[PDB]
Amino acid sequence: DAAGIVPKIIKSKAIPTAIEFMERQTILFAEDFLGKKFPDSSSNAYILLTFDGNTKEQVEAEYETVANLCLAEGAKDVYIVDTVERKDSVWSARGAFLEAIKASTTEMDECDVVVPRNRIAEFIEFTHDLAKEMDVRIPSFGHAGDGNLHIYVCRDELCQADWEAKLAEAMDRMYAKALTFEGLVSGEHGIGYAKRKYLLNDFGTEHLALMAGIKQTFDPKNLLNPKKVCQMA
Amino acid sequence: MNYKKVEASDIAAIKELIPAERVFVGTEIGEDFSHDELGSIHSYPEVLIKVTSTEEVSKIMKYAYEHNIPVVVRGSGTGLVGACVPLFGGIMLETTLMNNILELDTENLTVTVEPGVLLMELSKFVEENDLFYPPDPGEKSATIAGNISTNAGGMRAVKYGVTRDYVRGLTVVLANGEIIELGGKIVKNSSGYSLKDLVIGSEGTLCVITKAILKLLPLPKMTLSLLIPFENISDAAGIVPKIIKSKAIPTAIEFMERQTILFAEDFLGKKFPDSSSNAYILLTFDGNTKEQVEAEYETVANLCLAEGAKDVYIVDTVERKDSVWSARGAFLEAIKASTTEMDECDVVVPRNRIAEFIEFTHDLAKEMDVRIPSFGHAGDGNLHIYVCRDELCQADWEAKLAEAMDRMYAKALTFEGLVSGEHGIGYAKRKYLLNDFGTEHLALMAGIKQTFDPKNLLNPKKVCQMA
Amino acid sequence: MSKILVCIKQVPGTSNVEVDPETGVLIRDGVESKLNPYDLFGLETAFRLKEQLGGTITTLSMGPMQSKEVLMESFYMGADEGCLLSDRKFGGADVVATSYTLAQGTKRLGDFDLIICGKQTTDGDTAQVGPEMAEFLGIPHVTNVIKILAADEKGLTLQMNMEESLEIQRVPYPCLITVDKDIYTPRLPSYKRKLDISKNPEIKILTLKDMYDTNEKKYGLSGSPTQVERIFPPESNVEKTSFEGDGKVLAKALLGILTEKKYLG
Amino acid sequence: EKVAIDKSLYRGITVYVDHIEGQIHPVTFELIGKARELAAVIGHPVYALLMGTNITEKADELLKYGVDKVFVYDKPELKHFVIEPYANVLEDFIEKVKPSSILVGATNVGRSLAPRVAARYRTGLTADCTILEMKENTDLVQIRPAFGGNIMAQIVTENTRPQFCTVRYKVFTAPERVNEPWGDVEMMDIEKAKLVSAIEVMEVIKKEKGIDLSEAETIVAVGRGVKCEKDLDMIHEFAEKIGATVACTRPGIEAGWFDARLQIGLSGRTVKPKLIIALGISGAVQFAAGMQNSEYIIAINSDPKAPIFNIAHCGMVGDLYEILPELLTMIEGPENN
Ligand SMILES: Cc1cc2nc3c(=O)[nH]c(=O)nc-3n(C[C@H](O)[C@H](O)[C@H](O)COP(=O)(O)OP(=O)(O)OC[C@H]3O[C@@H](n4cnc5c(N)ncnc54)[C@H](O)[C@@H]3O)c2cc1C
Ligand SMILES: Cc1cc2nc3c(=O)[nH]c(=O)nc-3n(C[C@H](O)[C@H](O)[C@H](O)COP(=O)(O)OP(=O)(O)OC[C@H]3O[C@@H](n4cnc5c(N)ncnc54)[C@H](O)[C@@H]3O)c2cc1C
Ligand SMILES: Cc1cc2nc3c(=O)[nH]c(=O)nc-3n(C[C@H](O)[C@H](O)[C@H](O)COP(=O)(O)OP(=O)(O)OC[C@H]3O[C@@H](n4cnc5c(N)ncnc54)[C@H](O)[C@@H]3O)c2cc1C
Ligand SMILES: [Fe+3]
Repeated sequence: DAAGIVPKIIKSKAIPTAIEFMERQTILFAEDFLGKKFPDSSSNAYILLTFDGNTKEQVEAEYETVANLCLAEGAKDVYIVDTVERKDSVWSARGAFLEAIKASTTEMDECDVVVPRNRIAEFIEFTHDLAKEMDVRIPSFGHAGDGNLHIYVCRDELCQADWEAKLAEAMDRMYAKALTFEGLVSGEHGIGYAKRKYLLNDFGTEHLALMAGIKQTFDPKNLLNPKKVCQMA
Repeated sequence: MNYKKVEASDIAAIKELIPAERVFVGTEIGEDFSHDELGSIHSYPEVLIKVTSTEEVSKIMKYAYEHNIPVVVRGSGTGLVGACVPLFGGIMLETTLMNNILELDTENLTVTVEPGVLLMELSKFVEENDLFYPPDPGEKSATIAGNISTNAGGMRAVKYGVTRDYVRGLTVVLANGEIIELGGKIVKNSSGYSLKDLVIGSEGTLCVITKAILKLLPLPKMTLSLLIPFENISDAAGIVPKIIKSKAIPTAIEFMERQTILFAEDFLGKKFPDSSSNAYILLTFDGNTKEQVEAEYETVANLCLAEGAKDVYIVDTVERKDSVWSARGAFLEAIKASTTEMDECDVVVPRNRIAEFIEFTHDLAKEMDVRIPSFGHAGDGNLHIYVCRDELCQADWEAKLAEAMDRMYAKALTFEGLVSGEHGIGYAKRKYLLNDFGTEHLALMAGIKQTFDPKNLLNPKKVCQMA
Repeated sequence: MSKILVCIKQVPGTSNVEVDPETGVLIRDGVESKLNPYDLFGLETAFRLKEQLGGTITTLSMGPMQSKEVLMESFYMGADEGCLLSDRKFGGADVVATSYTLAQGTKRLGDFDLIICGKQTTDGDTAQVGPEMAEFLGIPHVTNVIKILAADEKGLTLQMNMEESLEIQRVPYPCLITVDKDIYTPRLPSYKRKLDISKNPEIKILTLKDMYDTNEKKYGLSGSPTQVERIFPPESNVEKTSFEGDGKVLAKALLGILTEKKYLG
Repeated sequence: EKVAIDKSLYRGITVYVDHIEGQIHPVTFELIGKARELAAVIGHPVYALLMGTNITEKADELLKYGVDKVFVYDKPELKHFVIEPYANVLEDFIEKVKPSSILVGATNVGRSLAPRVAARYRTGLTADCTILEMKENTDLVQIRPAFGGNIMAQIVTENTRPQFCTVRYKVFTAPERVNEPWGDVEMMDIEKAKLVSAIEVMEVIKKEKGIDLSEAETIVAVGRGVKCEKDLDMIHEFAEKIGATVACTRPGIEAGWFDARLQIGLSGRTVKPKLIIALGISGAVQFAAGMQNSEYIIAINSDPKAPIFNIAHCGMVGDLYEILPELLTMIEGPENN
């Protein structure tokens, strides 16, 4: 229900500055890290919007358009976050999602797949079925307005041989599912050295031969950052 | 170099891949396929093929790569720089039969189009569904993949941008026949090199676009225009940084001087609503309610009256909008009707250097005794400049056109601008790209075309090729 | 010359209109009402005469209190003063009752050397309020003026067009004129004039109590000889017909169509 | 309640004869055939009002269409149309004969004279009607387009007489001429004080300018199917038979045959005429975008697979070089044999 309201929000011509989804299990990490409760966690999923403008009446026409639209489409409530102290009570929780996940685990490895926006909810529900099956913790959040999902696989208390077997299986199945959803490997962070194999699975060998021939044009002696992105994929 | 002429055995092998009613050879080509709207160069292809599918394009590119035949893709033949003209006369792929709009995704706000959907019928289709395709080139009969290949921009680029900002994905066919999908219905992209952004602006020299996914916006309901007279073009161009910094961003910002308006009055037969001034700024605001449009234009109109505008005229009615915008929309045809022939320059400059370049063309017109009318978009720096032949003889016109074009492209080089901002390089503007960018800059462009097309078959001697 | 009256009307902002099959009332999309474009040529004709003769320009309108917006809109184009004719007893009027209350409001506002009505409205399209208004005033009138050749301080030299001729007339003051489409290009409403006070004028409203004939049998629906019985969309049909067989087999079919549409060719 | 009138006092249907110094407009003969149809429903006669200076010999031309009485006012001050002698005579005609209905044309004279006399009697008047239906209790039912033609309106005038109505040209048909004419002319008179006028006419100049394409309602458009420039003389004589403005495609501009203001399309004029005749034009998307909103499109093209036939209301497949000079001989045939 949270990911489905985003096409109706944008088509109402009141474009938010930020559209964030956060589930309850990710919020419970930030409550233990910051030491402060979230202002309302009586629900399982949340949409955190942001509107900007130049006058108070222009922002008021923007947010009352979406708040009337959300309440008519199955939202439990709409909470107004208007003051500096209220914004710092909600956005310091969102700003500490990454540090709260790191504080709760021994080590982690991450994933920043972008999917089509109508496939956000199917991918988030897929990581819940994958975490329940592989018995690993997979907390996730992301930006509901563009399809980028920040997904973290935690090692918790796994032994070193069992962690590299479960990390490889959880990462391979999530990058193959985003391939089936017609998304890409990375939408923010890039390919670099770590995601070279998943770029060779998504794009063909003819697609990566065009990338390698372009680096041969700019850098024929192969000196500028070798074996990265489109190299030894 | 090494180009095989199309013989009768190549006609039979092509007609096995394509139905013979979409293959044209020899006298059934037509004079319209030998040129585009540049008009200087004329060159017939040997085969004209009207393709209908991606797999039909890939079978032709597999044949031409095997048999070493050059290929030029053509849309509506609308571009102004000679980019779709087959100088070596091989295969001409023609895409106006692929005019199907494949899918309208209302969840992702995307539309999937075939190459050959016209801009007039795409923008009509999405606005029936309360959606909006923001790039507006001046000719609406252009192919969408022709707008992608030329990076075609227009009036709304000050607020919305150009065709590059709205291409989400492409299905391209390389010169050897390989089919490549480039983007998708995603919004964020950081996976590898942006090969999609190389195809945008490549003018058919790298690959053949066979599908496009375009980003759409929700359609604004209201629209209001403002007409602001000024004393000269220096006062008119100088108000544009103050307008944008007042956070009331106009949809279109157009400057027009009085000399260009006098052409449109003679062409249309109707006078302009107020031509007691020498320069004008024609704004446009859009929005969803009448009250937030009224807050937008009254911000700029209270602003513009404080820095030396003679007046601010409200253009709020469909009859008043047609009285002002049909004059601006007929600037190009009024200049064509006043001369024997002309040539077009579309330099983009920095936005603070618009007024010095327009005043430079006035000093150049008096010095060379040619008529140089000009207009353009004051919100982005693109100037549409025309050197009119009038009554010069053919020897004196070619010497005066070459001098007036060389001094205007050298002055835009000094102003740290580029050769073209809208129309592209093609065949006509190749030597000015070699003057602006160095030989090392064009060796990078020629080495990229060698990567996509090592046999040099997809559109030879265009953009970077032999600059 | 000097005193000039301009009759302007507020119309629907667009004429794209369809009726509900059993409401009987117009399916108007919205109410972003405007001044009609045919009266912009009547306002612009007064502005060229004021720049030549130096008098004043009065605008006159008949309708509700919402029609005060087109009186303020004519002020931004350069009108000097305005007058609304808002009353509940004036509504439901046809041409005969509209041109009577416009002529009664003219006699209340004093004498004018020239009354400039537009060619037609965009909702009624009857194009006959102007000639009926000059009958109640008793002044001469000239319709369909495309050109003003002379603008003497006693009278005008006009160019009235027909379908195929150009009549040139010399009409003296006081008189009514009806200009048609594209006599001049109308000037745009200035925002600098909008910021004067709100505008200097202050519209003077008139009711049935202010008229010199204060009897409601001649105004509104009571003084209307006509009335609408029903309004319905026009029945139009597109028929694609083909004709083959060359020679004069097609030429008899083309002459059979051109004579059925009365072109006689 | 409302006071009633006796409609038995007002009988007869008068057609005001429109003319320019004797030469009768063709809208008069179409109204005679409509008045003879409408007055046969009620049994009333059909009258004709005649105003001019030297036109009393043009009166029995009205008698050859079935008009019962031709009232002729033939004073010397009625040469050009000035409103005060014309409205005083038409008011004098109503005071004597008392017709029940007066049908005038939708010409600029009839759209000016009829409201001046309808306001003088405070009677109803409907504008540029297309359908006229007579009720047997002597009530004319006038159907007219409004809102620029977007709706039609049914108007009735139940109390006041004579009910005026202006009728649009070339909607009704002229009747066949009678072999024997019946009826009479009636020479009428009026005092000279009613025929003075403040307006005085300088001159009546013929329109000698070529109309712009966006104002034209009939257009003959030529294309690349016309081979040489001297073939346009066969087309220019055809377009003046129907009164059409000659336009062209962009190949016509590149050959220099026409002015650039005569080009139809996106690079030229967007037109909406009542009738467009495309001669040798394939319906390309740049030409067809400027003329697709025409109300009637006739296309003459040799190729039956041309895209002009997808929008043409009448698609004729054949060569124009054999049709149009043979049709121009069919123009002199039924007209002058
Ligand atoms: C009156 C007029 C006004 C104009 N106004 C503007 C304007 O405001 N802004 C502006 O930017 N441009 C303008 N243009 C020119 C503009 O470039 C063209 O209108 C359009 O971009 C070219 O599209 P086309 O379909 O006409 O292409 P073509 O000329 O047929 O093709 C242009 C280029 O695209 C290539 N191409 C076409 N289709 C494909 C494909 N499927 N795959 C690969 N390459 C392909 C061709 O090979 C050639 O390189 C104007 C032109 C005219 C005549
Ligand atoms: C669908 C429809 C059909 C109608 N048919 C008829 C009909 O057949 N006969 C009839 O007598 N009435 C008819 N009416 C009534 C009448 O036309 C209008 O209701 C109203 O009187 C407006 O006049 P107009 O549009 O005819 O003005 P027009 O005669 O079309 O306009 C002429 C000029 O008069 C001036 N003017 C007109 N109205 C006003 C006004 N209210 N205030 C100020 N200036 C004004 C303007 O300068 C205008 O340009 C009809 C109304 C409707 C809605
Ligand atoms: C950017 C751009 C803008 C353009 N804008 C415009 C514009 O605004 N307006 C415009 O008109 N064009 C415009 N064009 C040109 C447009 O392509 C033309 O419509 C087209 O190319 C030529 O039109 P045509 O039908 O006259 O020529 P053709 O298509 O060559 O005409 C030949 C047709 O006539 C038929 N024919 C031939 N001989 C005969 C005969 N004897 N009898 C009967 N039929 C015959 C043939 O069967 C065929 O259908 C534009 C082009 C471009 C590139
Ligand atoms: Fe431009």
